[PDB]
Amino acid sequence: AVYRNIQACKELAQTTRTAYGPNGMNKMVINHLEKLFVTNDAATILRELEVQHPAAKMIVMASHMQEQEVGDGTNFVLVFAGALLELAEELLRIGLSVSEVIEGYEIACRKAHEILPNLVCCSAKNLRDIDEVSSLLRTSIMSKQYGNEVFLAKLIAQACVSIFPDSGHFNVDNIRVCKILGSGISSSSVLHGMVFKKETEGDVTSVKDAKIAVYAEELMNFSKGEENLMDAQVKAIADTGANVVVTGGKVADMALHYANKYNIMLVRLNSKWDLRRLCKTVGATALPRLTPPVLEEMGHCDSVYLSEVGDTQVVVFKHEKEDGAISTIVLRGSTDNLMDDIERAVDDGVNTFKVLTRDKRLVPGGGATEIELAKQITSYGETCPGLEQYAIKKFAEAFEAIPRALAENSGVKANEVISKLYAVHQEGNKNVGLDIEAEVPAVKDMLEAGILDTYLGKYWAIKLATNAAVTVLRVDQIIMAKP
Amino acid sequence: GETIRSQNVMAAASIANIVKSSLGPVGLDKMLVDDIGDVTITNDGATILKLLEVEHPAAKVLCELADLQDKEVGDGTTSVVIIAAELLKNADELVKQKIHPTSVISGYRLACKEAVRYINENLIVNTDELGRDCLINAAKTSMSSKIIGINGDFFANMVVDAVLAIKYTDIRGQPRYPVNSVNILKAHGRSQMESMLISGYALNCVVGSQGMPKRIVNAKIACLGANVILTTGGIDDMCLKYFVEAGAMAVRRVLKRDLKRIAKASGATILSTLANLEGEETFEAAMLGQAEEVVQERICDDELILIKNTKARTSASIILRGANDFMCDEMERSLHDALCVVKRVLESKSVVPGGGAVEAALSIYLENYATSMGSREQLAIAEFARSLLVIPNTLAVNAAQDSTDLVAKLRAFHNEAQVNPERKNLKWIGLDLSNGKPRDNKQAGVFEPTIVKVKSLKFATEAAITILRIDDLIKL
Amino acid sequence: DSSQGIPQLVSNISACQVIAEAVRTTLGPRGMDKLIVDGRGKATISNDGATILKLLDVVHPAAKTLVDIAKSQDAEVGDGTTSVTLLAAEFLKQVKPYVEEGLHPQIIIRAFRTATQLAVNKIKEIAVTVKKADKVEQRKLLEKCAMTALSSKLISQQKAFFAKMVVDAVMMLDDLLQLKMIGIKKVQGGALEDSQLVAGVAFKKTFSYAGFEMQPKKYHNPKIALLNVELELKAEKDNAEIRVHTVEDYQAIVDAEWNILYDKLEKIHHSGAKVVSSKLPIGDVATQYFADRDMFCAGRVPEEDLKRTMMACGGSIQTSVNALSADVLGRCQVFEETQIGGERYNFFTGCPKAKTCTFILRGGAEQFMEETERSLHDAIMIVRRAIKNDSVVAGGGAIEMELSKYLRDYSRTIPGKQQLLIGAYAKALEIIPRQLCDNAGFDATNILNKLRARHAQGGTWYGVDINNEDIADNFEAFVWEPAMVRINALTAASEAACLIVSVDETIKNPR
Ligand SMILES: Nc1ncnc2c1ncn2[C@@H]1O[C@H](COP(=O)(O)OP(=O)(O)O)[C@@H](O)[C@H]1O
Repeated sequence: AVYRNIQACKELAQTTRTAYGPNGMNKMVINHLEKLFVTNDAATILRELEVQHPAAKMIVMASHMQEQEVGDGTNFVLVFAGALLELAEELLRIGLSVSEVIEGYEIACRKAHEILPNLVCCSAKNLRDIDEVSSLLRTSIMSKQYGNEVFLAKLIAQACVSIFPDSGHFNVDNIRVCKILGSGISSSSVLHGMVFKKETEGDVTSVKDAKIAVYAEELMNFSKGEENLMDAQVKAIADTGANVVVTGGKVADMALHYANKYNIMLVRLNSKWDLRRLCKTVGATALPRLTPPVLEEMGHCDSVYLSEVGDTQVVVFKHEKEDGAISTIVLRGSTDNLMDDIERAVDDGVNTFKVLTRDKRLVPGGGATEIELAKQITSYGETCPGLEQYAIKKFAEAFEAIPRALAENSGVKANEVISKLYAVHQEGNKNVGLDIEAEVPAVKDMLEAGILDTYLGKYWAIKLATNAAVTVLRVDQIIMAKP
Repeated sequence: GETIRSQNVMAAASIANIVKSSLGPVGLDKMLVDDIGDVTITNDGATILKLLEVEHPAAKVLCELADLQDKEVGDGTTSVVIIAAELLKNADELVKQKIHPTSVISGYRLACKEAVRYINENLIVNTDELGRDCLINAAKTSMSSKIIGINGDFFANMVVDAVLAIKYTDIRGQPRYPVNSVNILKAHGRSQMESMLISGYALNCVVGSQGMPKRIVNAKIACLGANVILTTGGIDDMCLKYFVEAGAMAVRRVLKRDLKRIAKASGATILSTLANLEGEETFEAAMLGQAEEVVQERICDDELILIKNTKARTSASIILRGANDFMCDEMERSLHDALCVVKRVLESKSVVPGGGAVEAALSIYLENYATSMGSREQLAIAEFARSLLVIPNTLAVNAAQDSTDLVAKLRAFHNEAQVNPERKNLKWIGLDLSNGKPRDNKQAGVFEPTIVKVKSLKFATEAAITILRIDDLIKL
Repeated sequence: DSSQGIPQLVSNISACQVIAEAVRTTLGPRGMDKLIVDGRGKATISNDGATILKLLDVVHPAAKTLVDIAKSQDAEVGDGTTSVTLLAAEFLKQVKPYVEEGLHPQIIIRAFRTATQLAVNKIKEIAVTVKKADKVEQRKLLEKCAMTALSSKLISQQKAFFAKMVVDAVMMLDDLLQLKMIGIKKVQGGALEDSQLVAGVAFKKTFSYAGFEMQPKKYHNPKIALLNVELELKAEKDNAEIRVHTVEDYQAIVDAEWNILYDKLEKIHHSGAKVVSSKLPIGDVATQYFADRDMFCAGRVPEEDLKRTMMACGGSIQTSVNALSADVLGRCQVFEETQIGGERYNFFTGCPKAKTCTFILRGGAEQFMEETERSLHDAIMIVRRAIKNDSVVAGGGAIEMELSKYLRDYSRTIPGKQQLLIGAYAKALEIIPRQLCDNAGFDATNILNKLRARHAQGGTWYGVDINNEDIADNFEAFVWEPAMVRINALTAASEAACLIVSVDETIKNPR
C-alpha cells in the first residue's frame, strides 16, 4: 500500500504545478461561505482544497512551516516534494528498499546545503533605501500579481523603510494593509501609523489624547429619558477624559451631538478585524457593554486626527513622541476579488525582507541556481560509491521539475529549456535562468534583469521539502483506528 | 442533411489522420495488417492509401483522388488528400453558420482560379545553366543529411557534371533527361578523394581471352573488320579463337541493357540475327558504332571496358574509390538520389520554390481576394486559405518542432514582401525540414515543378466539391 | 469535486456560450424580447441585457464572471452590457479548437493583451471630434441624431416634431447629464402630434376623490409639502378606539379621533404649505380643509415622483407633519392644474433646483406609449452621450469591421504564435455586426460578406443599416457612438476572456 500514497501526493502537486511562476494559471476557488474567488496563489488553494488523504497532509504541514520563519517558497514545498516521490516509484520498480532511498536523501540534503552558499552571487546593499527595496522586491511580485511590478515595488518599500532604522524590530505584524473601493491600482498610497478608511463620525479635527476607548404623555417621557441616558454615558466618558472613542457598533443621532458637546472625537469601525488591530497596537480592547468608563482598558497614542488622502476621509493614529514603527498601505481597487489578490502580494513582499533582516544573502532564480545545484549534486552522486547513487542522482532530477513547471506554464517546451540550461552551465555561465517569453525558448542572465531570490528561503524550502518526502516514505501503510 | 454531411466529414477526417504523419522525409510509418495476418510497414503515403481498405462511400472519393494524380504527375498524392480533408472540416462549419454548400463551391473554384494565377506570378525559369551556378548549392543541400557532406564541393561538382553531359532533346525540342542515368559503381582505392569522373560509359564485362589487347582505337563496333564485338547469344570457344586470328576484342554473354546503352552511346542498333531470310550477311556499315578510343581500366575484382569520346553518347561513368565498404555504399544512393533533385529541376523547365512557401504565400493573397469579391463568397474563399496552412503545420510536427511557430515565421516573411517590393523584405523563404527553421529556397535550392502544386490544388478542390455536393443518403 | 487540464477549460468555454445564447437576440434596438418568471409568477418581457442576467441567477461560477464584468460596464459607460457578454464569449469560441491542438491557455493572454492595446490605439486614430462641423448649430445636429434613434419606430412619421423635445429636454439640465433625473409620463388619449415636454416635475395624479370647483390651483410662490401621512378621516392607519363607562365621554372619543386629522392638518397651515404632494391617499374631508383654508392638495403619487420633486424644489421628504417647516418645503414660480388629455395633472415650473423634467406621451393605446418611451429614452441617450463626449466613431457595427481589418493586417506581419490568436480575436469582433442582422431579421450572410468588401476598398465609416437591408455610411447617417464606450467595453471584454482563459482548474470546498 505504498504506491497509493505516492499517487496521492502526485495529484496534489499537479494542481499547484500550473500555479507556479509568473505565467501560471489561475484557480476557481469556491469558498465554503458561499463565495467565489479567483487567484493563482498556491497557499490559498490548500486552505480551501480540503485534501483528506492523510499521506499528502505531511506535505501540507511542511508548507505550513514554510509560512513560519519565511514567507516564500510555497510552490517549492509542493513541487520539489511531489517530484521526489514521482521518481521514487521508478526506484522501487527496480526492487530497491525504502531505507536506502531515505538515507540517500538524508545525505543529499547535506550536500545541497553546502552548494547553495557557493551560488550566492549578489545580495542586498544594506542601505535602507527605497530603490534598494523596490529593486529587490520584484521577486515577491512575481507569480502573485503580474503587471504591477512598477506600482507595488515602491509602495511596499515605503512602509518598510520607516522601520529598518529600528534595527531588529521589523515585523510583518507592524504593517497592516487596508483596501478601499476605487478605480484601480494607480490610486494606491502609503501612510504611517494606523489608517482606517471609515471617516470620523464627530466633527472633531485633531486631539492628542492618549485615552482611546474602543467599544402619549408617558411615551414622550421615556423617549426623552433615553436622551438623558445617552448623555450620562458621554458624561461618564468625559469623567474619564477619553477624547477618542472608537465605536464597534451603531451610533445614535443624539450621540453625535453629545460627542461634540464634551469635545470627544467619535469614530465608527464596523469591521471586527480592524478593531482587533487596535488591541495589539495601543492596548485598547473592545468592550461589549454600552461604553464602560474603564480607564484600564484604554490605550495610549501620542496623536489622533482626521486625514483625507485619495478623496477619502481617513482617521490617523500615529506616534510622534514615541519611536513609531507602524505603517499602513492603503490600496485602491474596483473589483474586491482582484483587490484582495494584491493584498496577498503585499504580505508576500513584507515577509521577504523580514527574513533579510538577518544576514543578507540572495540567489538568482528562474532555473539558474536549481540546475547549478543539480549539476553539483550529480557530481557527488557519480563518484560516491555504494547503493546511495540511485537516490542522490534522482534527488538532482527532482530539482529539474521546478524549471519544467516554469517552462510548461509559460507555454514553452520543458525538454528544450533544460537542454539549454545545462549547456550554459556546462560552459560555466552561472546565474543563467529561463527568459519569460511565450515565443522565445532561449535563456539569459537573470542577475542582469534584477531577479534574486532569498538564500535563507531556499534553505528551509529544500529542508522541509526533503524531510516531508522522508516522512511520507517512512509510512508504507496507513491503518485506521477507532478511539 | 446537417447530420448526413457531418458523417461525410468525420469519415474523410479519419482518412487524412492515417496518412497525416506519413508525409515528408521524416514522416512516421504505419502497419498494414491485411486480412490474412501479414503486417507490412511503409513510409510513403501514396501506397498507404492504395492498400488502406475501409468501407465508406465518402472515403472512396479520396482513393480515386490519388489515382488520377498518380498517372499524370506521379508524386505528392498524399498532400492532395490532406488539403481536401481540411477544407470539408471548415466548409461544414459554414453550413453550421447557415451557409448553403452552393455558395461555398463557387467560392472555392475562384479561390482555386486565383491560386494558379498567384503561383504563375511567383514562378522561376530554368536558369543556373550558363554564367551562374548555384546548382552546386542546389545539390549541396540535397546531401546535407548524410556523411558525404564532409567533402562538399568535390561530390557536389560531380552532380552538375553528370547531369549536364547527358543532354539530348530527341522530341520536338522538349529536352528532358531520360530515366537512365550514369552508372555508379564502387571501388577500394584506399581513399575517397580518388573518385574520378569520366565522360564515357563503361561496360562491366571481361575482354575474354588474355592474349588479345585491352586497348583498341577502332571506329567500327559490331553490335549484335570490327574489333569490339558484342553478343548476348554467346560465342563458342572455337569461334573466339578466330577473333584472336582476326585481332578483335569480343565480349559474349552481355546484358541487353548494357548492350543497348552502348548502342545508344555509340549510335548503333541492336542486330538480332545475321541471316536475312535467304542467306548470311554481317550487315557492314549498317549498325556499326563510331568511336575514337576503347580501353579497359584496371578495377578491383570487376573490370570495366571503358569507351570514350563517341559520336553522341549522352552518358558518363564515375568510379567511387574508398577505404571501407561502409564509406562507399552510403555515398552511392546519396549520389544517385541527390542527382535526381536537380535532374527534374533542369528538365520540367517551369519550376517554383516549395518547402511550404507555396501554400503559405497563397494564404495571404487569397485572404485579400476574399475581401474584394464579396456577395456570399468571402467566408468560402477566406477559409480556403486556412486549409492550406495545415501542410506546413503538419510538417512542423513531423520535423519535431513547434506546430504554431514555423507556420507563423513563414507567413510574416511573405507578408513584408506584399507591403513593398524592397529588397529588405524576405522573399521566397521556405522551412528547413532537417533543422526546423526558415530557409531561403532560392539559395538553398528547394525547388518544385509547376505541375505539382497547380494540379494538387485543383484535384483537392474538385474532390471536396464532390463530397460536399452530396446531400442525400439512400439505403436499399 | 475537482477537475483540471484541457477538458476543464472546455466546461467553462461551453458554459459561457449558454449565457451569450440567452441574450444573443437582444442586441440592437429591434432585438427580440425575453420572458423570465419569478416564484410569484410575475412575467417580465424585456430585451435589456442587464435585467436578464440579474434575474437568471446562474449558479455556475464561470457564468458569474461575465455578470460582474457587465456590472462595471454601467459604471464606466452606463449601458451596453449585451455587447460585453456576447463579445466576451466570442473570444472563447474561436480559441476552442486551438486549445485542443496542444496550445497552452496562457499564450492566448499574451495575444489578447496585445490586440486589446492595439485596438484602443486604432480607435483614437479613426475617431473624429464633431463640435461645429460646417458651423451647424449643435441643437440642430443633435435633433438630426435624435430622429435616427426614432427611425423605424411608431413615431417615425412625425419624428421631426418629437426631435425638438429630445434635445431641449437635455438642454434644460445642467452640464452634468443624467438619465435618472429625466422622467417620462404617459397620458391616455391624444395623437402622436399632441405630445409635449414638461421641464418641471409632473406625476400621474390618480387622485379621484371629490373636491371639484375648489382648491384654487394658481399660486405665485407656493410651498411644496412632501408628506408620507394618510389624511383620511376614517384612515386605516390613523384611528382611535377607546372604551369608557360614561355616555357623555363617547362623544369625546370621536372628538379625540377628530383631533387626529384636524391637529395634523393644522400644522400644515402653521407651516403654510399651499401644495401637498402626498404618497398615501387623502380622504374627502381633508380635501375640503385645504379648500376652505385656501390651499391645494394632491395624494396618491408613487415614491418615484416624490424624489423627483425633492431634488427639483430643493426640499426633503418628511414622514409626519410635525417636522414640516420651510427647511423641507419647496418653492416654484408657476403652478397650475392642467387638463392635458382630459385628465387632471400637476406640474411645478420655475423651481431654483429644477434639475429634472417630464415628458408627456399621448396615444390611443398603452402599448404604443410604452415602446415610444424606450424609443424616446434611446434618442436622449444618443443626444446625451454626444454632448458629454464629442469624440465619436461610426456606430452600428461599422467600427468593429475596421478593428477586424487593423488587427488582422497587423497580425499577418507578426511572427510567432500571435497570428492565429489575434487573427481569431479579429474574427470574433465581426460577430456584433453579424448578430444585429439576425436580431433585426436581416440575412447576416449577404450583409457581412458585402460589408467587408467596402472596408478593403477603404470604407472606414460604412456599416449596417437597421432600416434598409443594405450598407450605408453610418457616420453620415448620424449613427454615432463615443470612443470611450468602445474602448472601455473592449477592455472589459478581454478582461473577462483573459480571466476565464487564465483559470485552468475548478475547485469546490465541500461544505
Ligand atoms: N519573471 C520571473 N523570472 C524568473 N523567475 C521567476 C519569475 N517569476 C517567478 N519566478 C520564480 O518562481 C519562484 C516562486 O515565486 P513566488 O510565487 O514568489 O513563491 P511561491 O511560488 O512559493 O509563491 C521564485 O523562486 C522565482 O525564481
